[PDB]
Amino acid sequence: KGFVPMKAVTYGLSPFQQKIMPGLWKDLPTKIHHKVSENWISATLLLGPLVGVYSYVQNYQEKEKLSHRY
Amino acid sequence: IDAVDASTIKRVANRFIYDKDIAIAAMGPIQRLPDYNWFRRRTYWNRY
Repeated sequence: KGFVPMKAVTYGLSPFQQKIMPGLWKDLPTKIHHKVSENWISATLLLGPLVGVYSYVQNYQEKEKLSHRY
Repeated sequence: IDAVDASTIKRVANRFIYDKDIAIAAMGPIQRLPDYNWFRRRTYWNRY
């Protein structure tokens, strides 16, 4: 647990000299599109098996119930 | 000059020092120098 010699240069500005809130809602649709396009595969892989198993169980149960009738 | 007593010192200090912005510049091995917010908060006291 130690540190390293670095050699960098940085500039900063005071907190009380810059607008804070307007950054949240600036350009939402492009951010939403980027997130969706990047994580569509993760969403698919998370939500696939649940839907498949649920549909299969529903179909099996209704078929069995309707086949037990008179 | 001799018309600047303790009360005037406190008045001018509370006009210029207390709770105002600062400017810093450092050079060298300054990796262990406190960040901006440390200095900025230390310009007033919560004890008083």
